[PDB]
Amino acid sequence: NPMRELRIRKLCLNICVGESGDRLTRAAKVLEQLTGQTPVFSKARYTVRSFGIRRNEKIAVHCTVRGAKAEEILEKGLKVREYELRKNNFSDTGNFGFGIQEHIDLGIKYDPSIGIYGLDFYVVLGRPGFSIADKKRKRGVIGSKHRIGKEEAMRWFQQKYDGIILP
RNA sequence: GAGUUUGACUGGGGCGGUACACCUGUCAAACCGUAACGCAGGUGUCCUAAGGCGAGCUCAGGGAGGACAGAAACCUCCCG
Ligand SMILES: [Mg+2]
Ligand SMILES: [Mg+2]
Ligand SMILES: [Mg+2]
Repeated sequence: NPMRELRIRKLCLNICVGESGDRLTRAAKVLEQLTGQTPVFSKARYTVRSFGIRRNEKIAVHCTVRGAKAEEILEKGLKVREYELRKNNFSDTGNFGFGIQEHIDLGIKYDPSIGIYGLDFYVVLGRPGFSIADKKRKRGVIGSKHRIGKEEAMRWFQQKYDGIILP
């Protein structure tokens, strides 16, 4: 039945910078040029002396795309990765992700003002009906025979993009 | 030189301690109450919100994941 078709719920991009300041506000404009929307700064939960991060200090930026624009950014991300992901990239909960080492390959032209940054592409899959565990009125679990496994996630990647999955 | 004062509790007194005004657990023996210089601790503060109300949200931790990134940075899902 068509009520089991795997789809892209959201594409969550993450640029975790080591420190704040001008170095962080440059990465915010990178996600704005790619996702076309204002990013969200993530403050540090705790303080780490070795990492050089203080509590409640913005160190990262993240976005999330839902509609056809999420498939656009994923296609540009999978093109840089040559449409091949390792078998361990797929989580047992049905999701997967990969890392991009430089945003210049995604379609953003390099400029001397802002530096080069690496993103963190993570795709959250789902079936039509996965919203029952997120709504407030009459919330319910998804179900055993309806949640996506690791096998269906890898098979979906080998069919929509015909990607290669290395052992 | 004159007058007066130089606390109390206290296994004598002094020294020490404050059991001297208060709070929690226990002692305490299933109502309450109940002693010892019994036991283990706290108090002379702090807060324009850490008061009041409404709304949304869910925590600790763990599993699986995801460029740098690692036993600990951030993103995601699941259990909780
Ligand atoms: Mg006399
Ligand atoms: Mg006496
Ligand atoms: Mg009693």
